[PDB]
Amino acid sequence: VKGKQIAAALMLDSTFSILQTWDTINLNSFFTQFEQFCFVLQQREKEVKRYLWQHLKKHVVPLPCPVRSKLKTGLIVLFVVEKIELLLEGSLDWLCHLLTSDASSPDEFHRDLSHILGIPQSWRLYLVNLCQRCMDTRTYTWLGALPVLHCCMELAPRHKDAWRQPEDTWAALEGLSFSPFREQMLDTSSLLQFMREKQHLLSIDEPLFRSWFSLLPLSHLVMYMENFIEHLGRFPAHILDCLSGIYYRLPGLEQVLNTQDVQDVQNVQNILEMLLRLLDTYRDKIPEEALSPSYLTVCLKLHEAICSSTKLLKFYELPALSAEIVCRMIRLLSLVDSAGQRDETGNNSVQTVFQGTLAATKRWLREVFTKNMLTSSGASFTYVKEIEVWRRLVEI
Repeated sequence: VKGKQIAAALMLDSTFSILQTWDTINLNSFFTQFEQFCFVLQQREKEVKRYLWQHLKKHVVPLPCPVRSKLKTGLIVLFVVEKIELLLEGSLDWLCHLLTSDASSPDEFHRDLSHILGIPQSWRLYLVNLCQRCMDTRTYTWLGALPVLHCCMELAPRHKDAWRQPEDTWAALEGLSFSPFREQMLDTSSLLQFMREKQHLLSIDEPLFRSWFSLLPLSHLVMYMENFIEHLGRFPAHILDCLSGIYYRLPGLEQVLNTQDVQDVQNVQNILEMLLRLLDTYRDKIPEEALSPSYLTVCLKLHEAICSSTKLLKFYELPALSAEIVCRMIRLLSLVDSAGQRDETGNNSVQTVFQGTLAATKRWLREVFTKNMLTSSGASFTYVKEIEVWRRLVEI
């Protein structure tokens, strides 16, 4: 037993000594020797776990050697752990930091790995397993490990009809158990600050911001959108997807909109106001090809969901803000439907969306205004806010 363990340690030392390079033939040979390794041991586990973690602590402490690319030592370690099915159960922070790529250029981002394509292994399974462990450890380091997931996940775009597809295939988190972990960990300021110094990581991975918006800090989603407002400025195509995320929050909105609490409703209110600001201020720099006759349905559904739970009169600002948001993207999609890209998909998915918006607004108005506007005397208005609500609604 002990002799076998020392032999294993020697083999690990030899692999560490030779994986020094990774160009063309300095990884696959040791991969097919790890295959033999796994083939040997297949013919009181706490001590075994301690010894393997000692091995990891001894072969990763040189990089807290020409092995400098952390994003390859991470893959080697995770393959060793998850292929011999001897799970590492210690500081996931070290390994996750190893997968945290510091790439700053797209070509540099590619060549930083440049070899995950040459290895046709099931890296996706182990990546999903480490994400599951990131649930179970109540940590947030996987954010820096999100790009490497996008390195191995299917690097495929959308069909531009994003509102049809589910959230899992939208956020590039398919298979992984999505959003069971953030329940009652309201101390999300730690992970927010963890993002706050990773605008460099945001500038290298396009779907990374979309995924970060796809996580579920319901009450904390309001500050995130303006935190990296400069990231929105440099990349004026991720604001649209923001609404997509809010679309995927449509049920939860009803939940909070079924509470009618002043602060809980105010969260949705300033969320809508700030989304309006990031839409109107960034109108010119929106890519034309990013626009499609599919976000109009997103706004229609969001507006109809908003004007189906605000069963009061004091919350007349939410339907008005939803109408303003939908109006902003109808006027934005006008520059695509009419100017340049003349199509039959305009005009009609646009008349339908306008009709739906107006019908939802009038239905809300009927559902709030139950009594007459004159209170049996003809002097005062029964609703103190009625004229103000009318003035707000007709001037969108």
